[PDB]
Amino acid sequence: LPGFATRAIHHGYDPQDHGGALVPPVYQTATFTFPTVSNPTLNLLEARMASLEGGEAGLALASGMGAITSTLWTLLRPGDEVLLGNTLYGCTFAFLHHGIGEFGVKLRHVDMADLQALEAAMTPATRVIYFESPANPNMHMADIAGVAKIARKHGATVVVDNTYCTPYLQRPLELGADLVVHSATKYLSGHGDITAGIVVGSQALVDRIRLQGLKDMTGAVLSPHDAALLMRGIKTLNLRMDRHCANAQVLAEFLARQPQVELIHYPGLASFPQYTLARQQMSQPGGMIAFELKGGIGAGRRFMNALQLFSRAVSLGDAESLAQHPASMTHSSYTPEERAHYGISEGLVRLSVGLEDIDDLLADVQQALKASA
Amino acid sequence: LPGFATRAIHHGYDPQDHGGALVPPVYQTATFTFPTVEISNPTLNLLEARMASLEGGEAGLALASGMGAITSTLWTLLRPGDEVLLGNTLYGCTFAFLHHGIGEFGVKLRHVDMADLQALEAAMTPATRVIYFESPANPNMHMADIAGVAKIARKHGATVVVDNTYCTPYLQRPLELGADLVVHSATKYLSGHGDITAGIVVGSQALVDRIRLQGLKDMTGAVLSPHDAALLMRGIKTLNLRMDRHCANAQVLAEFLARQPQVELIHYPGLASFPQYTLARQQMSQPGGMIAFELKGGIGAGRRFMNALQLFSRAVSLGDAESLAQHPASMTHSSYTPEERAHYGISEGLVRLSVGLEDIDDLLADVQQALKASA
Amino acid sequence: LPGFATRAIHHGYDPQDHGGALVPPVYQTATFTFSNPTLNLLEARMASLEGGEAGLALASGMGAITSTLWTLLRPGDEVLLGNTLYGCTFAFLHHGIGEFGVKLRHVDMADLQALEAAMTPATRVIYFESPANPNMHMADIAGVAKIARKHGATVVVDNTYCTPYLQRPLELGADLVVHSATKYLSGHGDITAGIVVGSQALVDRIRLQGLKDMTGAVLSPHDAALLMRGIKTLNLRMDRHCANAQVLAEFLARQPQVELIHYPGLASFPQYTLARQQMSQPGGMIAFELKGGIGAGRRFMNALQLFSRAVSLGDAESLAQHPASMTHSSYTPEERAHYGISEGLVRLSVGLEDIDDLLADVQQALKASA
Amino acid sequence: LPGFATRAIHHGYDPQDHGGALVPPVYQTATFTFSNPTLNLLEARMASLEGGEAGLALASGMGAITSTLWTLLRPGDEVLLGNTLYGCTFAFLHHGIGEFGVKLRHVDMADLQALEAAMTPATRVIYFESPANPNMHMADIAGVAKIARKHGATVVVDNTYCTPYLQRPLELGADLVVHSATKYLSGHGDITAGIVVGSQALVDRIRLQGLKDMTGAVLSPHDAALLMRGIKTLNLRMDRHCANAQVLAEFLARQPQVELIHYPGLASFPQYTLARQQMSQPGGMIAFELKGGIGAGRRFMNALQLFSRAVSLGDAESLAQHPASMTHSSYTPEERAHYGISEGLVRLSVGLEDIDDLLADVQQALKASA
Repeated sequence: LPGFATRAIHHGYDPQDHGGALVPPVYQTATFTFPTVSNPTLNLLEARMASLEGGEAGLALASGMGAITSTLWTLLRPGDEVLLGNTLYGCTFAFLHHGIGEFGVKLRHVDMADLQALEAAMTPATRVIYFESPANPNMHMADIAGVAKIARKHGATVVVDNTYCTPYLQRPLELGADLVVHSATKYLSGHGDITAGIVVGSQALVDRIRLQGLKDMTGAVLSPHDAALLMRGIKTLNLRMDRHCANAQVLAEFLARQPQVELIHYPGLASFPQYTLARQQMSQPGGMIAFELKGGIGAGRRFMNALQLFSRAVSLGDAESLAQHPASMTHSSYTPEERAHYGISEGLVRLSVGLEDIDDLLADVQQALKASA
Repeated sequence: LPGFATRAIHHGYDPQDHGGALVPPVYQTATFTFPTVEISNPTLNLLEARMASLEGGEAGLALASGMGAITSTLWTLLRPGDEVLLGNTLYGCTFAFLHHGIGEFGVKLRHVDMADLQALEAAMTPATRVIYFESPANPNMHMADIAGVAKIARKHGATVVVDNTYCTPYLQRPLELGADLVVHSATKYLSGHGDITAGIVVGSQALVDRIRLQGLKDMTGAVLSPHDAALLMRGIKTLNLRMDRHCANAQVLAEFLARQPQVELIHYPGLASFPQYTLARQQMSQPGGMIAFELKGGIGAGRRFMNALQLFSRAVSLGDAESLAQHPASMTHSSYTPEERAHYGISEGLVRLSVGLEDIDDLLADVQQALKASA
Repeated sequence: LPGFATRAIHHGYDPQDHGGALVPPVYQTATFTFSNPTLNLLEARMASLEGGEAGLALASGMGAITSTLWTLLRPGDEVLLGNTLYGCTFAFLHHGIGEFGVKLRHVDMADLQALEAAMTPATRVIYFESPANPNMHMADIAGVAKIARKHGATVVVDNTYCTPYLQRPLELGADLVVHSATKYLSGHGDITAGIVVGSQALVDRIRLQGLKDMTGAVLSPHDAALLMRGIKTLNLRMDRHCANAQVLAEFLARQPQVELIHYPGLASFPQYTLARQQMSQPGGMIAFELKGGIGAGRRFMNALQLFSRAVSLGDAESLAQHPASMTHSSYTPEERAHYGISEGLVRLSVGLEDIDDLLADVQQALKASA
Repeated sequence: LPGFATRAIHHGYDPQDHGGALVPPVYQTATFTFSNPTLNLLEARMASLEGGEAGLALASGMGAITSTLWTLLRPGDEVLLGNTLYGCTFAFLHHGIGEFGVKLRHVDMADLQALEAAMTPATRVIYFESPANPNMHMADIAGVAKIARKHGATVVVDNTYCTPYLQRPLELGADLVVHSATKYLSGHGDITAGIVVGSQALVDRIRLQGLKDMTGAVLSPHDAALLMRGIKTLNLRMDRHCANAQVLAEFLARQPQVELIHYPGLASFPQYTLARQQMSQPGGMIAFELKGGIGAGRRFMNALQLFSRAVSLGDAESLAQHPASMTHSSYTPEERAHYGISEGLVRLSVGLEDIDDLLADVQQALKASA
């Protein structure tokens, strides 16, 4: 089998099939005609992501939320139950609790790392088990293989949001997951210029999602133009993730030596709670770092406002380094003790480590750390 | 208030606000940063404001597709126990969404003739939350009395949603007739060049805000690409000129078909024989570019007609510069059987034409030639 | 033979040969393995519209002009030009190729006697625009062509003002036609592009020499696709530009503040007859002169609220310029007239917006001036 | 000063100035009302990477080269050229500007004594590539710059092969640098573009003369945006290109079918020392000569399954070419020799694919070349 990098560049395409074009032409057309009485650009992206993820088929959508909703609207119906990881991406949480959850679908959050508890929460109604790994809060890891075994016993469908790792660092399908969902807007695109989502899994499941969730319940159609840009980004996925991870590791070790830092959440540190599990499922620790300042919410606010290279934003996986402090940002409306509920610390700061020179990033952080004193 | 053409070209944008750029720059960025610890795309926002102006509404919302607009709207407005009244015939995928989608999540569905104001009111219940229909409706251009149902909906407290794809704001403005919301498959006439897929919702700020923050944000994620939104605005700049041409060509072709021996019946709002001729002229400033007619030869003449076309393309879509034609019996519903189609109001010889922008003489010759071949 | 509108939409493309795609896929690729189909389609379609054998697509109007002349001329060669030319074209001939041993001479392309007297054995090319930027000055294309053949010179006409929809120089004897597709062809002011249409022999030479080696004015497939998109409504847009322009022109002709009007659609137009012989419609460009001179023109411009103050034309948006206070803010009354640039000359690129809105803007500005 | 990668991603742009947009909006507009921002950002960024004062963006590498030379030269002037040049550049000089009174002379830019001896009061420009396509022949940039400075000649270096990440001629004395951004800068083979970087004085002249009036090789803003996108991973891509090429070069050097191999990264490379003095890494291009001559080459090329048979380089996909049976197929064996092109010469633009896959393809094709 050709290597990952080779497939990310060539899988599913032969220039001789399109007039010798080295780069596939963009099928920016809404409709196709018939000689007598699917979009190729999108089909290539899908086959390529399926190949990288180690799955039978792929589906491309307008956004990560488009992929999540199309998938869940397809697999769930009133009466069905869905077990969820204890923490989820903001909009995913809203979708479940304020969306499909208000339509007769039962929801329940369980620690996906606690196989005992998971086995206990299972019921004959449990139709889907959905979670992210690592999870948005403090990189909580889930035992994918362990969860898949239980799910396989009860006949439940396992859906894993693999946004953070990408197929390059983790492949849940190879660990038992039935479906993998991605916000391709992040690492896959890698350049923060498109919004897109991806679904990969068995031909049977993906066909259903395509013809039901996407076609009829969301209409989250991805533009061929953006699909092309996404494939452009995927061509450097391995190289970009290597740098993201190498930069993050150095930055994490630097932060671990800071007096002002109380706690550090990074899979690459030996003191990481689930260090062993992470290494079992991930080939590299990732480009995301979560940490807490001893000064609480005030220290985080000052740290954030002093950053000059890092950007204050909510996304991740871009060439540019990004930082966010939920306490004084996304969750600024949530009162102190109230904020703690969602697991958000008052001094919790999350960094999406970019591709810029590491010493420049270390210098920005060092400089900002001084301003949060 | 400036004229329609003027607003379709200028509304919401002043070059002086973006370094003098005559054409607004495309914000192809997924994220925006903040200067301090304490989010909408300018390209989509312009598109939305412009469509709101054209439709005469308070606010607009842009989505990845027409279905994205329809699903985001309905997922927002409906919850189990709610009832939605539907026009008797709907777009294939919309019907599917309703009966195999949201309808399977506890929402009650009921089809009613939206042209029959008495029947519609008779179907109103305290659970009725939404009234949804297309006008004209896909099958045979059946019209709905928009102002009429709007009055009823107002007396019973239901939200009126009209799919205005076929007419576009240039030919019909439901919001001005009393509708609360209008949805569009911008993929059709608005884009006008068949190169993008997009949807639009226009209505009150209250309703659109909810759809944006609920349906779109959490339930569909049908986000429109800034690149496509820019192309959509490019297409809208010639909307009046294109619709004028689509209609002029369609009227000519319609009057032609009405004189052909192979044609059994014709459904075109512009012909005096159209059953709802009077209602149509009251809601539409022009008869449209869509023609539906039936061949006497049945499903055989249809297939023959379709295969003989040289200029018109055999495809399932409409509103493109290129003329398109389709025969449901031998295309979209071919799988089904005569009875099946009969039930859905689809005759064996029903052919639908989306009259394009090419030379009418070339169009007439293509249809003439294909009609002869339908023998 | 399909009509113009039909060809502008279908010529050279059949979905069957591209997986059924109604709209041709965009070949955004720098190279191929073992000519770009998107550019070829655009070229083939433009050739059909202009009625020529071959077409060539370039990065800009200037790319088309330079690539053409760089190919056809060499030191010692002589080129005859119309008395007036687009600013950058003038700069190119006099400050560019004219500085590499190529001889230049301007002649009134409407005065056949003068053109024949200006012809020499060294005359290799005859280049001009028609109508000509200044005040719509027309050139007798068929007439200049007859002289060119007799002498064996190549006739190149810049046809961006009319577009193949209103005028086709090739059918009047021209050998090559050049366009700033940036204008009316695109029609939406979002791309910069150039087009050359002519015989296969001439175009092949320009492609392989001027473009490939001397300018590198390569058009992006993305922009070529947008250009074809614009071309699909060319007939409709030009119809409206002309209809709007005629109304505005007749209006200006009744206003006291206006001393003179330059519009082919008015019977008073000096070359009315010739114009109607080469152009199917009078066009969407209007040039007129205010009585108040540069001061009035300046007041007129600053008062405009719908028309935009910019230098370009052929856009959906109406545009206006006053050379004396804009492109020629420099100079003085002398040099101005030295180039036929009246102190009160205002040029309008009449857009597609509602004629009532356009009239209101012009009326208000007209009052504002004076 | 921030590092190269940091500048490749951030230089010249601050989100705050554009509504907080992380990625700068694309100014896809032909005109402005009362200098394209997208093009300006690309230019300022390229200038920073190359360590120059200003940059200019054009439609293609040839647009950059022609705009540059058309501006700096005039009849009577002389230009000294490296011995071997890119195909189209050679054609531009000999069949283009060289036919307009400009004197041309080829000199080995590695031989400083010959260079000095070739200097004349008429020498206005010294143009060359380094490495030079053929066999990666290097030029002593600082050496030639010192000479040009003494005589007052402008030094222009085509730096596309190395990119600013591996070599910065400006820092070595060159006055101007040109790039076919279509290659490594873009890195994904989907756009055609050129870049010129140098002093504000030289770049201003090239923009207002060469480009504006003599070539019109304008770059599409959409393409400039894609180019900036590619530049954000330049360092990462070049590191991989170089790593893969080194391994492939060392492999090829040990193969029986290989008679001569040209890769700057091999200790035995003739100008190994000079190369390392100017380039931070040996590059992703490899040229080698097969023993079986033209027949072996054609055999080798047809057997390739991963490498694509094409004429270009700097793409994520590996590309290979055999001049004798491809671009130079029409010449005679002697004519090719005259240009330093062996009948068995094969050039490889090593891509980003997995090295083990690249090795297997080359190995397998090597056996078939027999």
